[PDB]
Amino acid sequence: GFRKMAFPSGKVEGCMVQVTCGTTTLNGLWLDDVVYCPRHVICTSEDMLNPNYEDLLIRKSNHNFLVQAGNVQLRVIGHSMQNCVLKLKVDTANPKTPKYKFVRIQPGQTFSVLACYNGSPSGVYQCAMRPNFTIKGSFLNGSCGSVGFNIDYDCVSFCYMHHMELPTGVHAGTDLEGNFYGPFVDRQTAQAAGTDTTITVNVLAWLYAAVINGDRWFLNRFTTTLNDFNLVAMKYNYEPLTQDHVDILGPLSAQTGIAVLDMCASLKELLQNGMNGRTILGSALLEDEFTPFDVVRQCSG
Amino acid sequence: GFRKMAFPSGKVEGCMVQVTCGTTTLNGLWLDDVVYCPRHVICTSEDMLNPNYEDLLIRKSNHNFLVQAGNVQLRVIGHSMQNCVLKLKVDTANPKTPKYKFVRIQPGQTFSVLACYNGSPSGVYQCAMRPNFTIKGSFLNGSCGSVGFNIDYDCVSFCYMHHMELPTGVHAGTDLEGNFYGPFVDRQTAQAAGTDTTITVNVLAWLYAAVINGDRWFLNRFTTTLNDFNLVAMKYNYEPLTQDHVDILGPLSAQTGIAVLDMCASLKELLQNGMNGRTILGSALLEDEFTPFDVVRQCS
Ligand SMILES: *[C@@H](O)[C@H](C[C@@H]1CCNC1=O)NC(=O)[C@H](CC(C)C)NC(=O)OCC(C)(C)Oc1cccc(F)c1
Repeated sequence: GFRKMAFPSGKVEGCMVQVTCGTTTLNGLWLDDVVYCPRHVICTSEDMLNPNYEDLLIRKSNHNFLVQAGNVQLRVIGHSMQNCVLKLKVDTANPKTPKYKFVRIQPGQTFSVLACYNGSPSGVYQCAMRPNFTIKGSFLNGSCGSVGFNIDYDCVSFCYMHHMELPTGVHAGTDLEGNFYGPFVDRQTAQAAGTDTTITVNVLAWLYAAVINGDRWFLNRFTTTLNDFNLVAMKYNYEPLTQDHVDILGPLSAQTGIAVLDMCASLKELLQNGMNGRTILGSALLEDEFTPFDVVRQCSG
Repeated sequence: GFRKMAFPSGKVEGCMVQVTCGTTTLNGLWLDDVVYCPRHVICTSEDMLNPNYEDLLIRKSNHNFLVQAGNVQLRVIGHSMQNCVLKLKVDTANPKTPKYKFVRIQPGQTFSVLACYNGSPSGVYQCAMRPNFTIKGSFLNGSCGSVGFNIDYDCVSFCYMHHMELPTGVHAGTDLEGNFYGPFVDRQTAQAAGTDTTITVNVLAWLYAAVINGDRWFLNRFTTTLNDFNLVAMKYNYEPLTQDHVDILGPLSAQTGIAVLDMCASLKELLQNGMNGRTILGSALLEDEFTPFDVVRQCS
């Protein structure tokens, strides 16, 4: 009884618009009198090979941007490039603008993606920022400008805008100031994300979710120290566990009466021994896209 | 590159309200001037062992029902029971009422769940109605009255409202007329869902999703017959495959140039041989909560 869960998307649906420029169309994020979208909307197909964005944007004028909010065209009255995102000022402020902010997330953190096409939402799902600054998403052509987000209190925290796919099938994009996550560039060339690693603190969170849900075959008598556990995790390309990670997991430990280091001994066993064909929360693998926060939010409402 | 994906939840968020009767509080669904919620909101803790709902409801009047859409208190002017759901007529039509219908989904079909607590949405995810009429959700106390739904065009089809958990951890509830999916009753007694079965057509659809996403290690040079494949499906508690299933899968067979019966052969072998430790779309198991429809809509 523990699912991958996304935040309600309603506050965000009313921010999505359609942005066209030439024959390239993608999604924009309409907040106040500004629409944010990926700058590569100004590229033809030839340009994407090795674009000079400054030069390409000079040749553009306000009226080359067809922005549609539903059955309504909005008039573009300005434009700037901020790193890899375009900001088209518009003559209408979005009445559906929520309380919001822009954040740059840390690797290991999760967020919800509102996948859109032609400015219309099709679906929402939960993602993690991988340690190598990619996300394993579900993105097709036209999905660029779709945004990732958290909701905390009344406040929408925008943290991602989608730009590209990499040869491994994973995805890359920017924060809402246009700075990529990771070493990527918005040009059409094969690019390497580097070795991904497993988010150890999230796997321990998911094991606590498993215990909280009456699924505890993997517990043992033993224990370990942070040092000895990291000796093992390195071998399997797990992020090393800090003490801050132990204190993050404190509340989950409190709810289960299982000390973090005791749980680490259980994970050490699972990595060295494998699942043996058993399952954990209906999964035949170890799951690393739940933060401790996500587990608390779900397991206590 | 293929994820479980829920519909956008905005049209439904604006329908969720808080229903209180006594000390019991759960969620209701506000459409036009009617709030729908589970009838066990009128139960105390004692009553839940074996309630006489007709008798329990007599003792209630309109003013025993507190309804709040956010901070807005709605005044209840009428109450009726329809099967296992209460309808509270209220003095205000919901300005955010979407285009909606009520439908009763078939097993093997999927829908999105807007999990709510105290009339406020906390999250959304995708579910399937299992063959044994249960769903594998994430519901805690206070989650009753949360609804499951599909969106086609601008039209919200409401198909589920949540009522209870079974001892196995799976979940049971009603359509929006209050008729349970499955043999269940809204009383706090042990209740059996019976042997679950695997939604064969959905597994085939997911294997097609896999091939569309560059993952074909499981394909083979063998083939098989409908009748031959089903002999093996019985063994493993799989719904049998009809030719309707074959035709529903027609669009996916096209897109990949793999014939359904060839895929049935690859599936037969996975059932017989196992996954040999490998994976398909990042799962070490066979997934059966994607309809052919879901796979199409995602991959195109
Ligand atoms: C909605 O508010 C809750 C949700 C329930 C609580 C835990 N997880 C859930 O999904 N529903 C209930 O409290 C019902 C109300 C009755 C009038 C049906 N009770 C309930 O779900 O009890 C669950 C347990 C304790 C397992 O008992 C039952 C109840 C019904 C059938 C069973 F097989 C077992």
